[PDB]
Amino acid sequence: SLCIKLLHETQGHIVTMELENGSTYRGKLIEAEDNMNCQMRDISVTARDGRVSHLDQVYIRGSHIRFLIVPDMLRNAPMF
Amino acid sequence: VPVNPKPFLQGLIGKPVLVRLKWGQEYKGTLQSVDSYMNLQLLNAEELVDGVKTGDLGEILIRCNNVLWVGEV
Amino acid sequence: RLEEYEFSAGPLSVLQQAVKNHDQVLINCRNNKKLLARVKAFDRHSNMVLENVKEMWTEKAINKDRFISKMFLRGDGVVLVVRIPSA
Amino acid sequence: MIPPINFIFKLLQQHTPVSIWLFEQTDIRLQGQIRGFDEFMNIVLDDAVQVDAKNNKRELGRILLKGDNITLIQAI
Amino acid sequence: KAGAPDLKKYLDRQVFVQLNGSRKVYGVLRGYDIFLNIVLEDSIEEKVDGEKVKIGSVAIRGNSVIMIETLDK
Amino acid sequence: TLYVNNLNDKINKNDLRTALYMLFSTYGTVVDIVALKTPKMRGQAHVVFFDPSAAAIAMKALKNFIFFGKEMKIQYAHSKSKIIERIVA
Amino acid sequence: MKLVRFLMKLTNETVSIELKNGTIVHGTITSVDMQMNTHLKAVKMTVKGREPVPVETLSIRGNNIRYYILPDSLPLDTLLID
Amino acid sequence: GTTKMVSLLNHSLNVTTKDGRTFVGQLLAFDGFMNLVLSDCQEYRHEEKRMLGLVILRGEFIVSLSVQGPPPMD
Amino acid sequence: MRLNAEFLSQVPSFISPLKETELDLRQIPIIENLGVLRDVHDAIDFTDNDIRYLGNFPRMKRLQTLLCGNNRITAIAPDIGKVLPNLKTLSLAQNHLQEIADLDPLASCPQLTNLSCIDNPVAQKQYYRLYLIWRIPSLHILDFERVRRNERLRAEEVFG
RNA sequence: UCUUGUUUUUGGUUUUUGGAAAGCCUCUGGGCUAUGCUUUCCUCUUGCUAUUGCACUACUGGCAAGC
Repeated sequence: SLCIKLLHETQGHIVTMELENGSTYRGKLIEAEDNMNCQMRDISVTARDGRVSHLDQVYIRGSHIRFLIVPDMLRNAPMF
Repeated sequence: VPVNPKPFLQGLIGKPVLVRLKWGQEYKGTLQSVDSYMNLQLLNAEELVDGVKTGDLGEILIRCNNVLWVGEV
Repeated sequence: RLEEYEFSAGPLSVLQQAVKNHDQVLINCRNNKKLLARVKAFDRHSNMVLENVKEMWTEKAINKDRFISKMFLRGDGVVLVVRIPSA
Repeated sequence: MIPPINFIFKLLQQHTPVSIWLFEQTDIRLQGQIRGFDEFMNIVLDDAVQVDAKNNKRELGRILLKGDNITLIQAI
Repeated sequence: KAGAPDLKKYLDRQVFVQLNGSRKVYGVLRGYDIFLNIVLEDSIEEKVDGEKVKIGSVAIRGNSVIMIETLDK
Repeated sequence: TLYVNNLNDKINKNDLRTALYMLFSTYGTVVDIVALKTPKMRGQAHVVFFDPSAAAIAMKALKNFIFFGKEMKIQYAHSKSKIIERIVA
Repeated sequence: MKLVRFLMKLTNETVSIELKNGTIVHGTITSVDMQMNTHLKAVKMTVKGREPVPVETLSIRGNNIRYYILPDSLPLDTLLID
Repeated sequence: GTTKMVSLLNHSLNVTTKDGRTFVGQLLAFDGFMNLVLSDCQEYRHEEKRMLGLVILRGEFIVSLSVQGPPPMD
Repeated sequence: MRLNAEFLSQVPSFISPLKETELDLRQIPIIENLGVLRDVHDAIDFTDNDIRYLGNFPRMKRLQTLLCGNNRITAIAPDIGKVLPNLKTLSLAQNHLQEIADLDPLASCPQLTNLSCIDNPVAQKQYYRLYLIWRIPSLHILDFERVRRNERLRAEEVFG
């Protein structure tokens, strides 16, 4: 499915996302999954409060993701 | 010596049993049948809410999603 | 294969028993709004087609009732079924 | 290394006392020894005890839990 | 289905997990699952107070997990 | 693309861009606006038009136009905008 | 061997749908899927705590559907047969 | 099936989510889980707006779908 | 070149630079048949046309920005809020509004926050700015200048 | 031939807001119910002034006050 391949293609770029938690995470993406796991670095979190933090490495569960936000050049990518 | 969930519910059938839900409520009553999903069935059941009887209903089935507990009275 | 086996013996048999007996049923829902009616047909997920339904639900305490002719209920919303006979 | 179901298999043989936490309820916990289990992570506890933040130790008996509600399984 | 996740690089290293109910745990990563069930040793709570209680070997459920971090690079 | 400087940097970024779009729409379609509040880039903006004649007209007619209190200074940009380069080739 | 198959017959009639979200939706049904995903035509949907707003082509993520309140003219006995 | 869903492709859509938020933009890619990909997206939390860009939503998060405008020639 | 359904259907449609859905309608004389846009746009660009009156709109709940540059607007319709409830930005640069009283219908647009009337004869009328501020208090930015408190008070004296 | 058992479609429920403690105001019914206000806990608007810089953006001056 294409909604997963687009994700894999944004590996390397910087990504924003939203979780069921309520907070949004921003950082370079290293690995993804068909599950929608993620592996990121130099993350800059921002919760409901506005509280910023730093997280060196992170793993996620897709189930916990609401939605992603992806770079702009990833709209000319091929959809097979 | 191991006691597994199917064998446990295959031996629990008939006797008095109390089972909770995810929302606090706990119902007592004897057990008639058990599906492969657990998915309980009860007869002559009295609903104990916060350790207090509310309404005697009788014949019952509970969807297997809400079941938190299974044990005995 | 094994689905045929459980409909006769298991928990779900008492609806098949009741619905064939032309029986009424009390259903406790996940919406906190109980359903009182007579059933037409059911399924393995507890997807039930109800007829002549009447709800009972508190407010801010005020109880309110409404009659509905035909109603397909998705089994997810159901949490507890009470299969009460007239006899 | 140690996989997760092989770790739980050790808790059956040793008959070790294990406290179980719930999914969306920190106020409640459980206790007891492990007789058996299955593929879907349902558990048959023996001499299980209901504990709280108040430390209100309430007894139950031999019970069974659904695998959907667990979070932590911890030795002693 | 059942994509066995990429947790090989975290094995036998310290972690800072987060779980449902805003509760979090430190531990050495022993083993992982298809569904992301985890085995942690030298498990220490991080209470809302900040009071850190030592527990030991622990099996965290997969569903619960929100995320998994690394303390030291 | 025209380069604007001497802009009141107290306006929030999204409001600045929306007023810029509004003001400059009178001369032709504005394709995009690049404006940042970094130390380096604050008080500036790049306004990109589909048509070149539109950019020239904008430049001559709005030179020193009072915008949010200050007279804006407009000039042709040094380089071609990335969006223009992609739209051309 | 599913009650879902009966809903594929249902097409064309109007229904007031309730969801887990707590909304209410009057509109004609066009198509119904095996995964419950229904598409509607000429719709008047109202959100929990807002005014009713008319939409042309509504479609719903089946997961969210609590119940269909069917019209009173529809014969059940005929539809329950394969 | 999914015959209807291909028909929506490349239309500006109004998507309500479980949170209440409503995303808007064209539809580029679609899934069996109802994962939607959307181009040039805006949320409307409610007298509010935000610009995101390319957004990939899950199936869990989505509630309803509704066409804003016809398919663009651009 | 009537503004027709057919005209609207072949019109450039895109996401603009401020991230809104905009329809490009840049010699229309009369605003009509907007029904066919189906309320799918956040912005509508009517610049460089020959429209005389800002009127004739269907109920359009989406429409938040109206760019109406270089037309011949000499009058504003009276029921505008009833067809455009969330109208937040109105750009009327280089049109034909001549009397302060002709700007009166804008008082009924409750969400109107960005208003531009430059290059209109009305601009040179004595007290034009204060008149707009008192009669259309919902405006926060007028002619790309911040409506300030002191102007509001001054407009409260005159016209009180 | 199957498709309700942890990452989507047969639900773990719900999102300035919610809950708790007395007082005041308004509405309804014959001292009850609902709402707001008042106390505690968990970027925006005023002034002022800094920066004149050729870009592709989580965000973007600093100081004081208000929320």
